Amino acid sequence: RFIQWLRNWASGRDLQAKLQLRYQEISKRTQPPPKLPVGPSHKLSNNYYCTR
Amino acid sequence: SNLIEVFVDGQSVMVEPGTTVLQACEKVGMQIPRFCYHERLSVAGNCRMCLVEIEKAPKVVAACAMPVMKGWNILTNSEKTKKAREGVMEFLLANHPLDCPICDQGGECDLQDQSMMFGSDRSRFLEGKRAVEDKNIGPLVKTIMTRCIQCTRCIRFASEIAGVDDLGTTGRGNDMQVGTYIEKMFMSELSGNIIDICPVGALTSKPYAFTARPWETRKTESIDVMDAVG
Ligand code: SF4
Ligand code: SF4
Ligand code: FES
Repeated sequence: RFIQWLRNWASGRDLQAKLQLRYQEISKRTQPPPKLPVGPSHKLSNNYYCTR
Repeated sequence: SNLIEVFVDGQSVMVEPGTTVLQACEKVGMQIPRFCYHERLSVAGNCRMCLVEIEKAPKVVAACAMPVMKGWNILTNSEKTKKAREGVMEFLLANHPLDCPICDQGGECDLQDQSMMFGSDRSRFLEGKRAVEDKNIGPLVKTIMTRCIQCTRCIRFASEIAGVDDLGTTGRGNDMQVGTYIEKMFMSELSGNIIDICPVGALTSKPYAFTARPWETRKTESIDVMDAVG
């Protein structure tokens, strides 16, 4: 349209990096339930005080 | 004269010939953990928490009930003593329920000021936790006999200073209990003064029961006047 290219003659032409993320391709939600790994020598039979 | 220099962590001190390892190590400004012991009581040893690795010996002894021979090296912090003070205070922290939101000695129990400093980090038990029942004795001693880590400290007090022969030990092995077999009440002079001696919050005060936690008070010393001895 004719109001479009006047934005494209002024200050270059971007058309994609809008100042809103309000449109699509903003991350909406995330589904899965989380579970945390328990790693750093939390286990037994060697993990043992007076060493740490 | 009448002394032995014992190198407590390689440092000389002269005790009487016939004192204890506990009083020797407490003389030089140290604390070994104390469960089955009291100065104002007799001496037993059935908690087995004080365990020091004595030098020139493969074994470990307990500092409650043994004399001190010619001058040893009482190696307090070792790489084996901490394999013992971790060791004993992992068992007795298992067969015990999850109280202290509601345990009325919740700011001063000796499973709570030993368990940060000494001992382990997590648990591996992982199910069990026997649960005995309680009773009532008098209208002064709020009574949860579940917790009751059987340190035999209230028990000897019946044979000690308060001469009322009332309590005993009922049971064998894992299942023993502390309370009176029959439902005889226990009340005389000094009868409310057991709830200081019980080192965990298994015994507590009946009127005080659910009021406030002990980190909010302001301790100010004074004297009571209801008798002539002060
Ligand atoms: S009242 Fe509890 S802590 Fe005190 S001596 Fe008896 S069993 Fe041990
Ligand atoms: S008496 Fe000791 S073990 Fe019992 S709830 Fe209080 S701190 Fe925990
Ligand atoms: S502290 Fe009483 S026996 Fe070790």
